[PDB]
Amino acid sequence: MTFSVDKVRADFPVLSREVNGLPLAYLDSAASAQKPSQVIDAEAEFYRHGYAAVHRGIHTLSAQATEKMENVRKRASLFINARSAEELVFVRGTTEGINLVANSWGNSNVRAGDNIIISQMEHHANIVPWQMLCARVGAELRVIPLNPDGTLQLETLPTLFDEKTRLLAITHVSNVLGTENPLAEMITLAHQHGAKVLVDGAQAVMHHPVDVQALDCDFYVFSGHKLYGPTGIGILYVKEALLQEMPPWEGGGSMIATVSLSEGTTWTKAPWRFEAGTPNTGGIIGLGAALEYVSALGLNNIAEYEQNLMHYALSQLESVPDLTLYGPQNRLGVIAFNLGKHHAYDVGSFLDNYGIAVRTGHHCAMPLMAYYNVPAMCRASLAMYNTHEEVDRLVTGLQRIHRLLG
Amino acid sequence: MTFSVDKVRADFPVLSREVNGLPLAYLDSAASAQKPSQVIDAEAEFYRHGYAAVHRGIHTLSAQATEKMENVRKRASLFINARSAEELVFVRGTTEGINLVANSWGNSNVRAGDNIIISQMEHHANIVPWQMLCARVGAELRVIPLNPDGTLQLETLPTLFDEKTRLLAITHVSNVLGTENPLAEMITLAHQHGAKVLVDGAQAVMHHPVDVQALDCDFYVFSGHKLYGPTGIGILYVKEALLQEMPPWEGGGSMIATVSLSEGTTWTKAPWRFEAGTPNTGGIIGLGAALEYVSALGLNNIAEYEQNLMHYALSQLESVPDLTLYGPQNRLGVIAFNLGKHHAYDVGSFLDNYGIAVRTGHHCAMPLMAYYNVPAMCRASLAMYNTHEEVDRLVTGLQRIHRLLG
Ligand SMILES: *Cc1c(COP(=O)(O)O)cnc(C)c1O
Ligand SMILES: *Cc1c(COP(=O)(O)O)cnc(C)c1O
Ligand code: NA
Repeated sequence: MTFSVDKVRADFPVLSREVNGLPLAYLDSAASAQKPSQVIDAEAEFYRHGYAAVHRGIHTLSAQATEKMENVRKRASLFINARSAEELVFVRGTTEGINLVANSWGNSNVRAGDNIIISQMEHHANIVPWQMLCARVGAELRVIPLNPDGTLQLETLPTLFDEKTRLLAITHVSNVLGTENPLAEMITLAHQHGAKVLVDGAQAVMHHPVDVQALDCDFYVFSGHKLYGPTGIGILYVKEALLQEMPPWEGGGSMIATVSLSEGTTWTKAPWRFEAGTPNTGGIIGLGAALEYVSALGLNNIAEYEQNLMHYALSQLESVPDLTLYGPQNRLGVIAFNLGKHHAYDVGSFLDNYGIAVRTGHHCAMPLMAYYNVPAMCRASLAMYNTHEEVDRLVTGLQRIHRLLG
Repeated sequence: MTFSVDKVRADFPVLSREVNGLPLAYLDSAASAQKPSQVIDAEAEFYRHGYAAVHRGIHTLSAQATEKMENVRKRASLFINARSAEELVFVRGTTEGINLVANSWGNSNVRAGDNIIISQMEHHANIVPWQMLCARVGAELRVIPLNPDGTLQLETLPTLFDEKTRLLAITHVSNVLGTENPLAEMITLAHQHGAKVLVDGAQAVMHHPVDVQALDCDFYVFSGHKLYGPTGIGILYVKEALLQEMPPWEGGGSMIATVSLSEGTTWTKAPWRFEAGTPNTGGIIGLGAALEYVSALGLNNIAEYEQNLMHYALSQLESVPDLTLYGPQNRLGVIAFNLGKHHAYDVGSFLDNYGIAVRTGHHCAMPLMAYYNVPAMCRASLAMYNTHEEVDRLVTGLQRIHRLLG
């Protein structure tokens, strides 16, 4: 199909690991992705040969490290088709990026009596910062409800948007259900009210091309460690016209223009105004390598392979007795499920005993669990390095668990 | 002396680098330290063989990664002699740790009409968050002034501490002058007023043992990348009795106990309440390795070597014509200087042309520069892997620059 999963897997050293004496089947990339040698080695080589502080130090290594950091900002901006590299801020991850927007933009744009709209499928990262903001300023957090099939009940939007709505904060792809929301249309509607839209893209950017100009979203966030990259780094994109007006959030070195203890302090320009103190330079270098690696494979090639793998898994899972799936038939990336009346914790423990890593619990989406009237679900991630054989192991494992515990 | 600089240098791959065709002399560890292979490789090996999401996932790799992360928290806590591992919070760095205190503790404890005390030698990281807090709540930022020798004018403390003083925020070791402040005594005085004390320890923890119980500081912060460790990780220590009362700062997954869109959200216990979303697990593993590496060398051994190297450099620098040094004779770690009437930028450029990396500019301490009536200084860092020969190269370089540009 162009894509070769065996060639890709050869780049990921963890996929040779054994677990409990058995070949690992790592079906938990939606919690965090494994990293290819190209990414691991790019960061290690930077530490071994090129390391220095950044912030445009006088000397050669610092100047070169600074250039590498800004070149990754440019590469990230092209990856999401931002108009400018200066629309991207380096953060620790999706979570921090949402908190930055909620404090810097939210404190200046959301007032007492206003409302913000989220959905019932959001991850806690795209819930709690908004609850904190609503409590700080006296605003209301409104919620788009779910349908049984895991899609949003969009017929409720006329009831939720009004002349006090300032922001829609919405997931691109559900980390549990795999639902992809109709962002472009939702954003058109939000903008007709003058509301802005933040998109939580943490489960989208690894599965297919993402184009923030076509989406017209006002903010977009994602995390490097889910995009086959190092931990401790993520991206916040903000339209230039908004970002230029935002006040700083964290204060300290590098985000100032002048500091005076008698005349006060002035700030530098965006995006550097939002990056206080020494950045995670090693993580940035590794993120650049991850973007290069993913672009070289091709996100449309990845999307084709993953979609065929997902279709195969859904077909095979029909032969598991008493299996409940949650979410729509066209899901991306993740399959959420429960087996009979067995606790997800026990199902996931048996799968781990078989060498198969899935996630269990509430997946940082307690309101979603409550919608489905369950405390927890299992979740298998089917990423670009996973195989039909691993899917077969999952199915056989569930069949064995059902027979043993029934 | 026990310590062997040649043995230590053999662990640091960057110190073989050439710059401008010449052997690198890296005298800028105070901006960021080089890392030994043990640290680089510990992080790489974790990514190659053990990588998974943390937060106590069901499956083997996640459970083991979670245990490693909490074991590093325990190792860090023993390194600074905290009473408990649960008094330490993982942050990106010193800067973020100060911002966390300034928002979470500062918003709840500093009111209109109150005052906070800093010093004129602080880094911007230990200035700007407090300026932001003072502007948010209507409090006054007071300043301990400098003496000409780079020490604090402690006779002013009776004028600065009063019944409205809530916090002293103070550097352990100046990043420019190398002054070590008399923290234990200053903390006793602050506590007599009921004020708390945050210590900025970013330039202390690599030079000698640090014991927060003996200091009795209420908060202590430092950064991994200056302690021979990866970027993107640092530590905030807070006394348990204070930390347990502090509200969360960043919101999202992992820091909640329950999330409801109708009944609101409750928080988990400290320190995990302060760690929202996926942590920088790779950076944490690397920080654990850096602490192990430093402890194995011995901080009293490091302190002896560095102090002998500093004494040698100060003695040799007497033979540089028209050299101005800033700070006290007993400085740690850094030598700040200007050469004649030459701009620091030009001096540092010639040194870089000789293969010698120093920092130039305001060193994120504009109020300190202004105290000395200069726009900028040069700064040479003399760390545990630097040598007498590198000091000799610095001296010869300055002599050559003086002769060429005079
Ligand atoms: C992972 C995830 C987050 C949180 O990202 P972090 O890297 O943990 O900050 C937010 N939203 C979704 C949909 C996620 O899958
Ligand atoms: C480095 C430094 C800081 C800032 O630390 P980051 O790692 O850049 O956040 C704060 N204070 C002092 C004294 C420093 O040397
Ligand atoms: Na932060």
